[PDB]
Amino acid sequence: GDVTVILNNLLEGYDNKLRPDIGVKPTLIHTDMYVNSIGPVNAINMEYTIDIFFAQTWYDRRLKFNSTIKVLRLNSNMVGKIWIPDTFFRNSKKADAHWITTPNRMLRIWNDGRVLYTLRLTIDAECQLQLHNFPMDEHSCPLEFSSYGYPREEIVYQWKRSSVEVGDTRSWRLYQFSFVGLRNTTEVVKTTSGDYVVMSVYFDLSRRMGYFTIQTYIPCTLIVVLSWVSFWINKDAVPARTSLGITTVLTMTTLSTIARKSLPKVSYVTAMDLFVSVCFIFVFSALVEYGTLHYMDSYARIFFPTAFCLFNLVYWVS
Amino acid sequence: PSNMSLVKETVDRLLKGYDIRLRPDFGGPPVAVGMNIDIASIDMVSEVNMDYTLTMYFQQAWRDKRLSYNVIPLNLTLDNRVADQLWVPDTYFLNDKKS
Amino acid sequence: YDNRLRPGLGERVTEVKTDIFVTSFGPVSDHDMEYTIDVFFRQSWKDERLKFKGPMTVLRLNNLMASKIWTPDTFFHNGKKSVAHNMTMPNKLLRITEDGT
Ligand SMILES: *[C@@H]1O[C@H](CO)[C@@H](O[C@@H]2O[C@H](CO)[C@@H](O[C@@H]3O[C@H](CO[C@H]4O[C@H](CO)[C@@H](O)[C@H](O[C@H]5O[C@H](CO)[C@@H](O)[C@H](O)[C@@H]5O)[C@@H]4O)[C@@H](O)[C@H](O[C@H]4O[C@H](CO)[C@@H](O)[C@H](O)[C@@H]4O[C@H]4O[C@H](CO)[C@@H](O)[C@H](O)[C@@H]4O)[C@@H]3O)[C@H](O)[C@H]2NC(C)=O)[C@H](O)[C@H]1NC(C)=O
Ligand SMILES: *[C@@H]1O[C@H](CO)[C@@H](O[C@@H]2O[C@H](CO)[C@@H](O[C@@H]3O[C@H](CO[C@H]4O[C@H](CO)[C@@H](O)[C@H](O)[C@@H]4O)[C@@H](O)[C@H](O[C@H]4O[C@H](CO)[C@@H](O)[C@H](O)[C@@H]4O)[C@@H]3O)[C@H](O)[C@H]2NC(C)=O)[C@H](O)[C@H]1NC(C)=O
Ligand SMILES: *[C@@H]1O[C@H](CO)[C@@H](O[C@@H]2O[C@H](CO)[C@@H](O[C@@H]3O[C@H](CO)[C@@H](O)[C@H](O)[C@@H]3O)[C@H](O)[C@H]2NC(C)=O)[C@H](O)[C@H]1NC(C)=O
Ligand SMILES: *[C@@H]1O[C@H](CO)[C@@H](O)[C@H](O)[C@H]1NC(C)=O
Ligand SMILES: CCCCCCCCCCCC
Ligand SMILES: CCCCCCCCCCCC
Ligand SMILES: CCCCCCCC
Ligand SMILES: CCCCCCCC
Ligand SMILES: CCCCCCCC
Ligand SMILES: CCCCCCCC
Repeated sequence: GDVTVILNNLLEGYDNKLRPDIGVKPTLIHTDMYVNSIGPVNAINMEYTIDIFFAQTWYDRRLKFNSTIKVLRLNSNMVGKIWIPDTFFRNSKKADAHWITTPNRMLRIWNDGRVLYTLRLTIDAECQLQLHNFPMDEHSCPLEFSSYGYPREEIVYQWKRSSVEVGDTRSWRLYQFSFVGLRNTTEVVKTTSGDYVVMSVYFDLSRRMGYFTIQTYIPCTLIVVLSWVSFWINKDAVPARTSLGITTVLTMTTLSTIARKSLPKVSYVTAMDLFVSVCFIFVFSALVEYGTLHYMDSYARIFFPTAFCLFNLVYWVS
Repeated sequence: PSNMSLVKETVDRLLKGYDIRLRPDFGGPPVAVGMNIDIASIDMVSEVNMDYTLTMYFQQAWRDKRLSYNVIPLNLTLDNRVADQLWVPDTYFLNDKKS
Repeated sequence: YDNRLRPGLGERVTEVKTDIFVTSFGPVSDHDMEYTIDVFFRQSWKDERLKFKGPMTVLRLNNLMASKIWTPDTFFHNGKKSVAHNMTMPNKLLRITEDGT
């Protein structure tokens, strides 16, 4: 055919080991992403999964051909034959391409020398969550990438006009959070091996507390009420009051641990931790209220509901 | 385009008649391999498994008179796939369980 | 034969007739919002280059010939970490009919 001869010519005397314009000028690469889906955010392990169609294009004067054909649209077969930039993701804990049924790669070459090269990737990027106020925390999870070996004098990156074509967010596995928006940057990070141009995409994710309310707060709120009904119970019923008190405080301990279990092992008190601890004070004080009562009931009936609802007023507005 | 052609002859010259099986200065003084690390992260210290996971930019430099060129005045950074055609140290981490 | 160019390039549209036989509909993981399904993913197309005539009308071959010839680059838009089975050999079949199918 007339297309097989073109491909033979392009790879004839083609050095796959040398970048375009080596020793002449830096190679400008225009990147572009279609975020297929932002997968589950793993707050415990401080990571998230993102599936993208990472497309990057550049000029390669070696791969220029003149004919009636405007573009050579090819499969993954030709990817290993030509020079491809060594883009890697700086904060990827683990990533993999897709290979079923065949390698999910695409390659297109125009007459002038343009190369479009896109591939499907599942990136388990690293997002350093700061859960000081949880589960109301909001995060800006990045995704950095750059050439692993080529410094700023050899590979320059740049966002195309269509920065990031975020897909339909309805089908995303993002349950905890909501995709607020995206933001891109471009800056030169200095390292021991040279100066490298880095391009990072920031995804802004806002937590939803609906699950944690039914999961954590509502059980925590309801158990605290069980302490209050101790007051309406007669003081003379010593086993009844202690039964309610010890049962109420002890199950509060289990709720704190299982609620604390959802969080990772971070050495600082979080907002969820603050709520359970205050609820711990009420249940403990309610038990201690009867301890002094046997050794006042009406005041507890008023102060305890007021303090908790007032405490919630201060907490939720914050 | 002279550099593109000139650089191609240089890199082609080096890898021609290059024996990956023999280290630099084989049958001679030891080759001094300098090492340099940049820890990217320490993911998790696990007491249950008695191990920690560390991500690093493990870098090591050494001299190889076979790969010495002087025609072009610049440092050639090549495709990572060239590493399969060059002798590199057989460095291993005696502690690593899964890397 | 050029493995890189699809059949009928520049003159036709390559029509791939596909079909699925679900050997077993795997479990559904509501936690991950995904499901597993084991299939015999059959796809057939016409390739004039692979046209022969001999003692036999269909050449029943193994996976080795598949990598030597052009096959569609089908992928699953909503797929997540599929595996093509390899035990004992690549679980694939190729059959070239004399007409080129
Ligand atoms: C230490 O040992 C380990 C083994 O325990 C080695 O790891 C193996 O390395 C080889 C060589 O790099 C890998 O083979 C390559 O696999 C490619 C696809 O692999 C996918 O499937 C396998 C299962 O079969 C998975 O294991 C892979 O996932 C794992 O690896 C990836 C990285 O590759 C990780 O990111 C994952 O997390 C997993 O850990 C993958 O899912 C395969 O495409 C490739 O074959 C192409 O390239 C060769 C190169 O010459 C060509 O000969 C061949 O024809 C193919 O080329 C076609 O396709 C490319 C694709 O673009 C085109 O560009 C070409 O033009 C052409 O069309 C190769 O077979 C192997 O997968 C991997 N893992 C194993 C065996 O478990 C380590 O390398 C080794 N060394 C060190 C330092 O660790
Ligand atoms: C190809 O790659 C080489 C090596 O990467 C480059 O050579 C380097 O070029 C830079 C630019 O000038 C050099 O920078 C400075 O060089 C000083 C000279 O030191 C020489 O003397 C001893 C040898 O015994 C060593 O220190 C060194 O290897 C040199 O041989 C250094 O003294 C400087 O040190 C400090 O400078 C400032 C101080 O504030 C710090 O910022 C530095 O980090 C460092 O601590 C400095 O290094 C560099 O030394 C050169 N290295 C070598 C090995 O030659 C080529 O330029 C490059 N070619 C290109 C890009 O075309
Ligand atoms: C992702 O990064 C790209 C690259 O920076 C952003 O697009 C770029 O935005 C700048 C700033 O607006 C553009 O320059 C400006 O153009 C306007 C319109 O011509 C002009 O009025 C200004 O004076 C300035 O020159 C730049 O052209 C544009 N990139 C391209 C290729 O045109 C993009 O906004 C980023 N995505 C975000 C922030 O979501
Ligand atoms: C390719 O052909 C066109 C016209 O057919 C011509 O203008 C152009 O210079 C040619 N390019 C080459 C030979 O690199
Ligand atoms: C299970 C939780 C027990 C109560 C924790 C008391 C320590 C103080 C926590 C609040 C500090 C702001
Ligand atoms: C007793 C109070 C319970 C409900 C508190 C809700 C507060 C909403 C704050 C909204 C931001 C101003
Ligand atoms: C010292 C712990 C509290 C015990 C109850 C005391 C009531 C006066
Ligand atoms: C006698 C007063 C009892 C408490 C009034 C209701 C407060 C929730
Ligand atoms: C806790 C509110 C119901 C009881 C209020 C009336 C008590 C006399
Ligand atoms: C949003 C859950 C808390 C609601 C306030 C409960 C105070 C008694």
